[PDB]
Amino acid sequence: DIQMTQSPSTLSASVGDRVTITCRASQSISSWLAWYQQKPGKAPKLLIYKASSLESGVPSRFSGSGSGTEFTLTISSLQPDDFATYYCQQYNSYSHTFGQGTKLEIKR
Amino acid sequence: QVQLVQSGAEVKKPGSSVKVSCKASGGTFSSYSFIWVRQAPGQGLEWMGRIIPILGIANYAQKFQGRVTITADKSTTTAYMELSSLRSEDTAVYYCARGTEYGDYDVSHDWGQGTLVTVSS
Amino acid sequence: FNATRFASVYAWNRKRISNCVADYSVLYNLAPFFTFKCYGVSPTKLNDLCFTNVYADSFVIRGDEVRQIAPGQTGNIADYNYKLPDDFTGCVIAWNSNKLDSKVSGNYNYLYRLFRKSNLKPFERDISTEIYQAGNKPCNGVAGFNCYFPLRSYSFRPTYGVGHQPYRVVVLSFELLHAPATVCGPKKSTNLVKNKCVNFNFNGLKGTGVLTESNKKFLPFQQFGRDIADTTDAVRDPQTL
Amino acid sequence: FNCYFPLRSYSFRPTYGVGHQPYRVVVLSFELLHAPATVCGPKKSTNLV
Amino acid sequence: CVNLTTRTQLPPAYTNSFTRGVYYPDKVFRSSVLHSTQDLFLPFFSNVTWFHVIKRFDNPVLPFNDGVYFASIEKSNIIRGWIFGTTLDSKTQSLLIVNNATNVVIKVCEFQFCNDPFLDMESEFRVYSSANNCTFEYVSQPFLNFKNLREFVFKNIDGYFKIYSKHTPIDLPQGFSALEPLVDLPIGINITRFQTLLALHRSGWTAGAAAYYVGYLQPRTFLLKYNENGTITDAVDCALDPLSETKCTLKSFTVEKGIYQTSNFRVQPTESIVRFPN
Ligand SMILES: *[C@@H]1O[C@H](CO)[C@@H](O)[C@H](O)[C@H]1NC(C)=O
Ligand SMILES: *[C@@H]1O[C@H](CO)[C@@H](O)[C@H](O)[C@H]1NC(C)=O
Ligand SMILES: *[C@@H]1O[C@H](CO)[C@@H](O)[C@H](O)[C@H]1NC(C)=O
Ligand SMILES: *[C@@H]1O[C@H](CO)[C@@H](O)[C@H](O)[C@H]1NC(C)=O
Repeated sequence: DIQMTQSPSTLSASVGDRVTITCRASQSISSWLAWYQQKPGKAPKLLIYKASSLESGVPSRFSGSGSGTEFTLTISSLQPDDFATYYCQQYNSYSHTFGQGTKLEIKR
Repeated sequence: QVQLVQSGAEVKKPGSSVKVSCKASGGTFSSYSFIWVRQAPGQGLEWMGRIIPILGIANYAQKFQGRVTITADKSTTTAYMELSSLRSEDTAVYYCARGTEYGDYDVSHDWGQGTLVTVSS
Repeated sequence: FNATRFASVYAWNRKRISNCVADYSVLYNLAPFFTFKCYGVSPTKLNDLCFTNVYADSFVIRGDEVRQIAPGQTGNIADYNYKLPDDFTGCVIAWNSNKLDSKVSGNYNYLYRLFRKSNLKPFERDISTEIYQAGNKPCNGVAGFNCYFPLRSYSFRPTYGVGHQPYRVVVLSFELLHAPATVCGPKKSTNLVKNKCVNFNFNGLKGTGVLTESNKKFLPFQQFGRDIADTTDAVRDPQTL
Repeated sequence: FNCYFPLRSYSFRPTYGVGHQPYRVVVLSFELLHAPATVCGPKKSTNLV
Repeated sequence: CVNLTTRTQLPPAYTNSFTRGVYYPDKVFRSSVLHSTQDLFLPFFSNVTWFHVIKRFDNPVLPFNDGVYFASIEKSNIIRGWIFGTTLDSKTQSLLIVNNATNVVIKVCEFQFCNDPFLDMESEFRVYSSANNCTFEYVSQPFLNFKNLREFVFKNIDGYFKIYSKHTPIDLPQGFSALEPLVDLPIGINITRFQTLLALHRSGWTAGAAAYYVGYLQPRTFLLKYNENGTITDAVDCALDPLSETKCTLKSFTVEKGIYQTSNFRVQPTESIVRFPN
């Protein structure tokens, strides 16, 4: 099995800010990885598949960049609807693992 | 485009098996594949199984042999999972997700609302 | 050529190309060793003549089957998925893409038709998925005996040999019609020189002479200048006006 | 990059089409001139009249 | 699509072309040279058809022939564009030119044109219902007491569409004016008919006073006099009058006293017959 983790576990961001989330696997998984956003209480929606492709309807502001064993998702201009839980999933080889869950919050 | 509807929340004793349904409506059904993914309250995501009914390939998680089986019905255009040997730690919500041939099977383009399955005494 | 995913061989894409300038030399940088078979036209002289439209068809096939994409070829992909006309002109470019279209578990998103009632007329698409009744008993849509699902999947894996690894194939088709040609390649250029007897070319105009600064004032659309004796004496530089 | 080997191979196969099957070519070049012809075709000599 | 039945049927008017309809044949610059060229032109002092718009609603479908000379006396931009095609339906390819307040749109698709297409602030474009196969698009700068006299020449030669244009401030005025090249397009289709496009100011809608004229071109030989600045200043038709033919033959605008040989005449055959054995 591929054991994979994302950094940081919790990140505090603000509206209009540019932030990044990194996601690294144990070994090479080629470019098979997908990203998902989860508002607490509802089902996740996919944003990026193949670590580069932008889904139809997903805003183009979200950016994915990665080759293998390291991937990054970057937000240039953040909006209050971007505070959610971000999840990676690799689909190279069977037993598809997931991410821990990164929470994006405002500064109190 | 495609609406995904799951079953309701179910409460059952751990000594039994649970069957959960998932209906997808929209477009051609023969080009779709179904994955079942878990969501526990105290931690994140874990995938169990992926099914391609038109090509008939089943692939379950390494820690789920002999406990869950997922099948698809063409006439009703639905998917079903049956899980046996319910354990106390197996109380959580289930999401039925769908992948498309145009794109990738492993990725899940659409997601269901989920079913809260709980076990206790 | 750099798209993330190509369509399946049976449902092969069709792309039209017109009103553009193409530099095919870059196509030599795809792979260290790759097939570049061209029919009816020399590859090194594709930057000189030009056509009215270009047709691009891209998909992915098993490696050892690559020889089936040619005029007059026979087999399974040749007659059930993609057939080329015998009187075909253009090029076919196939290169290995094992690093991009291989899954350790195994890719299943690439499908090819296996059973068909008849052969395929060249440049024809068949996306039908209705069950094939091999025998005489009408199964009416069940994959039992003598009833097989026509589409099968290439279980691509990186551990496979070179004879079964996926290969990306792109076919370019050219043709000539009465409509004016528009898809022509680059024409290059050279720095200007003045006050010296030189041989020059200006937009297909040959000549020999001395270029000097001109006091004549052309109209905005005027290109050439002719004297009393009906000879060229004034020219306009295409790059800098 | 941008450094190509200039020689390629004619991967001839019996299953190719007519347009790619090998063809043997022999070019005969002459230099017809008033110099003493050392190569002459089959003809017959005749007595001098 | 909206059907209009408020038309007032009147016969088309006719007027005299005078000496209008001369354009630069090519890209070559010449100064102080009298040059004779054979090409498609509009004959001098010929019939030219006249249409009014005011409740005059004149939108007939005119034949294209080998070329069209289109003149318009107007102010405040009533005319908006043109339509070209063979069947004016999605069965065959169709060409659309429009010039709204934003910019100029050139498009080539299988349009399903409305029976009475037009424009109706004006943002109501009832011109077509669908565009299935689009093969060419182009966008460029806008072309724009009656104060506007707008002149256009449309030609279709071996797959190329040539449009020449001219704009002047002021029946047809008496004068001479060379038409400059404007647009060349590699459309590569067949055109046998065309239709004009107007804009209606909603008030329902009121059409202002405007007029336009349509003439047809055919091949002939002209003599053109370039000034020292390369601008055509005068032209002579070589097939209008015997004096004109003499001027063309001598390649000068003035002929001295005498007798000159111009050409020869021969009566043409009237009909044809055939005789073959039993
Ligand atoms: C052509 O390119 C040169 C340099 O790139 C530039 O200086 C010049 O303005 C250009 N002219 C046109 C007509 O594009
Ligand atoms: C224009 O046409 C009318 C009738 O159609 C004719 O009487 C008139 O002579 C024509 N114009 C000229 C200049 O011949
Ligand atoms: C228009 O031209 C095409 C070829 O350019 C020809 O096939 C067609 O018959 C023409 N249409 C008419 C009405 O003559
Ligand atoms: C030609 O142009 C010059 C200056 O550009 C001007 O002085 C002269 O009057 C022009 N000639 C004519 C006939 O307009």
